[PDB]
Amino acid sequence: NKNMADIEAAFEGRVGVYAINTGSGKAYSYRANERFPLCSSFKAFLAAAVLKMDQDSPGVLLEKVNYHNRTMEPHSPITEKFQSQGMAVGELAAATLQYSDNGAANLLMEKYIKGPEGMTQFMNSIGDTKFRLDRWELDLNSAIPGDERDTSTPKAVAESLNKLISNTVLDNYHQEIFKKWMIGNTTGDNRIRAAVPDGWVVGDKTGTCGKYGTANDHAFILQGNNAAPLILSIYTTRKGEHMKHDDEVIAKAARIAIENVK
Ligand SMILES: *C(=O)N1C[C@H](NOS(=O)(=O)O)CC[C@H]1C(N)=O
Repeated sequence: NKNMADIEAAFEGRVGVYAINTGSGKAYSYRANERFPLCSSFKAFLAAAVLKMDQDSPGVLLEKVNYHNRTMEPHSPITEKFQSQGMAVGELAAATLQYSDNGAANLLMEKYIKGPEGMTQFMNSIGDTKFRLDRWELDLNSAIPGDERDTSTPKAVAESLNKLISNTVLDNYHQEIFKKWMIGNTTGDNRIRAAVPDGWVVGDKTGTCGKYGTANDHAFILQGNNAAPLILSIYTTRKGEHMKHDDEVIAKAARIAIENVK
């Protein structure tokens, strides 16, 4: 528990961590360039791609999407609620990020982003050449060791998140929406957020494949007093198909990474 190698050994699996202090440049890396399953964590970038489409076509966020005749994907807490009358594109983006909504992700990749291929192209176009999304929900969650489908690296995820808040892709209006969505994420209280002092503000997106004990979290962290953000990216997976994940391992890794870049 005092260092990342000991956390990983006791977890019995693979832990990948990249953190950077965007003010000082201090970074921390542990298997930062190895591949891990994305699970739900791509959904933050999907929401950002929808924001960019609206940036490039003002009004997209208010277009309405109807899906009355759909069999809703498991883990669709918002889209199942609104099925009777549809949802605005911007609320689908908010739902897929803040609630990890699976229906919202597939709907947006069916009608706006051009499938998993289009998701990958968006990431590629901002300079992320590690990210690949290959399949739809929920098959993208298989998390098979050695399978590079639907994977990225901890460092690539961190760097892409930084790009999305550092004026390289989204204008300041759309960046602010993206950052408010991340800060309002509902699913991360037991991961990176569990490692930060009260008073710091965290915007994060989690992922939990349900296979191979695979779970992750990436975030920007605002210490306050106008400090530049910390970026943290933490991915884990294990060898056995039905092994369970462990939130506390991610939180322990977060404490180490924060200590080394703060
Ligand atoms: C994403 O990985 N998922 C969607 C949903 N949210 O859990 S999450 O916040 O950790 O991402 C349920 C688990 C998982 C899935 N089975 O799709």
